[PDB]
Amino acid sequence: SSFERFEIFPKESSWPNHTTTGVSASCSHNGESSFYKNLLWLTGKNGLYPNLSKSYANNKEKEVLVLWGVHHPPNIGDQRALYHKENAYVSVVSSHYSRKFTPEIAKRPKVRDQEGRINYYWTLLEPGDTIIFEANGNLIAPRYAFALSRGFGSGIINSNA
Amino acid sequence: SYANNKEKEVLVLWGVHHPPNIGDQRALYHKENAYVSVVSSHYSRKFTPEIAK
Amino acid sequence: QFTAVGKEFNKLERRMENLNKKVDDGFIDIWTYNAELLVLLENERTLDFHDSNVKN
Ligand SMILES: *[C@@H]1O[C@H](CO)[C@@H](O)[C@H](O)[C@H]1NC(C)=O
Repeated sequence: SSFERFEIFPKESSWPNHTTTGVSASCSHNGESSFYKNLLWLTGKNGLYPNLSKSYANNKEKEVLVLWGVHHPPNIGDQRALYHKENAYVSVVSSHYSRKFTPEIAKRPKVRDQEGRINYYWTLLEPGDTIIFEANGNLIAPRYAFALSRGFGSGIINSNA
Repeated sequence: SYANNKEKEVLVLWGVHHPPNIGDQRALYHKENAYVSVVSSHYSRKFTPEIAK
Repeated sequence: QFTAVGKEFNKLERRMENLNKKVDDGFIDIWTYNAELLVLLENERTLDFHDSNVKN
């Protein structure tokens, strides 16, 4: 019924000790490497991945849809090069959502010229609620959240008309 | 690792063993704490033995 | 009312998919049988109505 794409974590202020310039070849725009616009790939800056801690309190009088992801490097060498730690975690804590994600490093079949997948998770935040993101690696952090008010529960149509 | 090439769906079964006492685990697998990681493109789980009488 | 009769289920929720399919097929069966029988019976009633008008 009303959809608003807004900044939940502005890249300028939010992450001071992380490069947040990571790009991917599979996500290619005009021949240059690129990445998603609503998510930012975090990476260690100056050779370290400091313990992350972020909080967002909802005050939009609306439900807020938040997307994020967890990165699984293909080999242990990729994890060492990127996040500088063999074992990491991602804790997402809400009033009604709570999960811990652990990277699973494994050699996987090549799709889109990549060897290690990343998983995408989402959550809905109620008005007056707070969501906390913590990690020390493998976090594909949110950039833009989506404040929405649900309407008549419709569906989708696959068509070429 | 097993890569599917049968042009068909493949049903795979496995199991995880929980010894009754810590002595059984020590005798069998020689390690107090173990794990079982099953990783697929759409399936992913880690299992930890739970030893209890 | 406003409804969307299409649902999407993954590969670990086939009981739900078959329950939804059963609901859809049962509704289709009920509506088809009722509509066909109703049309037949009302056609008979309408022809009898015209016959009664002529006889009256
Ligand atoms: C960055 O590191 C400094 C100390 O070097 C610390 O005070 C600050 O909280 C860190 N920022 C984040 C976002 O972790």
